[PDB]
Parts: sequence; structure tokens; C-alpha cells
Amino acid sequence: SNSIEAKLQEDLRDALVDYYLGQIVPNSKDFTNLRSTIKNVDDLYDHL
Amino acid sequence: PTQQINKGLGASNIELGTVIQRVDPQFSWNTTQEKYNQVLLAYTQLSSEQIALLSLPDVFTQNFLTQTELSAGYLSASTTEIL
Repeated sequence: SNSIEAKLQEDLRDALVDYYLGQIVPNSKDFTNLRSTIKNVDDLYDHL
Repeated sequence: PTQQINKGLGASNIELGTVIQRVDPQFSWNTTQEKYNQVLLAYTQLSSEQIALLSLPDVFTQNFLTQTELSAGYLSASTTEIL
């Protein structure tokens, strides 16, 4: 079933999340000053 | 890429190693080591890229040291009492 792959996309969520915390936080030329945003949910509001 | 293939063959209920051995022209048991090693590496179900991390040599040593501490007297643990 597609359910089988339906995990992958959560993995992709995690990937994005780390790309935020790992790359964006130190590499955000945007938002370079502002921090907080510790949790995934945050940008779902702030820019998503 | 890997994950996908892995789970797809999971749904296939058979393995990439299985497929490689079936696709070998010869009878696999008769084939070469360069097949045997390769196929087992397949049967690992593993990223090779992670293996890069797993296999690149050490950043550190067993112990970093300095002339300052050495002159201040290095000390190793008592260690023969281990096996």
C-alpha cells in the first residue's frame, strides 16, 4: 500500500526541520538576527 | 533513494541481493567473489554514504597531549587489569 511510502514524507518533514535548525538558523540571511523559532510549528505561522 | 528501494522490495517481500543474484547470468553459487562481496553489501540494506562517515579515519588520537602536561607529568590509567 501507499501507506508503505507514506512514512517517507514524515522523514522529509524531519529533513526540512533539520535544514531549518541546522542550516537556516546559522545560514539564514533572512531572519539572521531573530532567533526563537525553536520548534517546527513556529514558522508554520511565522512564514509558512 | 535507498529508503524507497528498501521499502519497495520490502513490499516485494524479496531482497535486492536476491534480485542481483537472480540477474547474474551464471549460477550465483558458481560466480565470482566480486559478485559475492558486492551482493552481501547489497544485503546490508545500507547507505554507502553513511559508511563514508563510518569509515573515514579519526579526527583525534587515543589521547591528545602537550609538552606542558607532559612536563607536569603525564599519567595513563593502570590498564593491565582488563582481560
